[PDB]
This record gives sequence, structure tokens and C-alpha cells, in this order.
Amino acid sequence: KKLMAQIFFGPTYYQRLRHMVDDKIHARARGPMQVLTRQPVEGRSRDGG
Amino acid sequence: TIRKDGLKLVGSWKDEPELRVLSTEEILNIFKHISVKDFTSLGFNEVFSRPEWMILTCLPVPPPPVRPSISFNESQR
Repeated sequence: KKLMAQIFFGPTYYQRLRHMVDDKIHARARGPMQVLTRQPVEGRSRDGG
Repeated sequence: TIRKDGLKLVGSWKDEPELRVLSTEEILNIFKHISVKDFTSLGFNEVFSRPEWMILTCLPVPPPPVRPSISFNESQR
């Protein structure tokens, strides 16, 4: 069905910038453990918390 | 009168001063000789913290978990 209103329709250069979700998703539940501290570890890369 | 130079204590006596360093070995002594009521009167405690204990005589050496190493397998510490 037609849309009651009208819309702004047109080409528009857009850029695709880095930082993509999957480069961030990051979960943990127990894993590696800092030695001295005995607390979780840093970053997702090291499977930290 | 006393002034702090580095990690030692120096005092002067007067007529043209007499500057000599206060040997820890002495300070300690004095403190050791401070009275019970004298401790207390000053911010201290007869049981848990006498002043005579601000001067180290026996150094407690913390065990490994405090200063843990890091091994790169074997032959590498």
C-alpha cells in the first residue's frame, strides 16, 4: 500500500569504517588467570574477563 | 634540635654548634628505654606497636606468591 507520506530518496556516498561487531563480541566465564593477582586477565584476545 | 638529611638524623648542641650524626644503634636504645606510660601518652601501644619497632632489626622476607617468577619452559627463568 502506498505510504501516506512521501520520502527523501537518493544516492549518498557513505563510507564503511573499521570496527566491525565480530571484532568486538567478547564473552567469558572463568578462564586464564593473572599470576600475581589471581584475577581474570586483560583483553578478549587473551580470553580475558 | 634535629634535621632530616637523606635517611639519617642529625642534631646540634650549643656557643658554635656540634654537628654529629644520630646513629640508629643509639636512637633505638633510647626508644627501648622509653616508659610504658610514655609510649601510650604519645600515639602508641604497649602490645601491638612500640616505637622501638619503627627501627628494623629483623627483616621479614615475603614468600614467592608475592614476588612470583615467570618461566619460559625450562632453563629460562
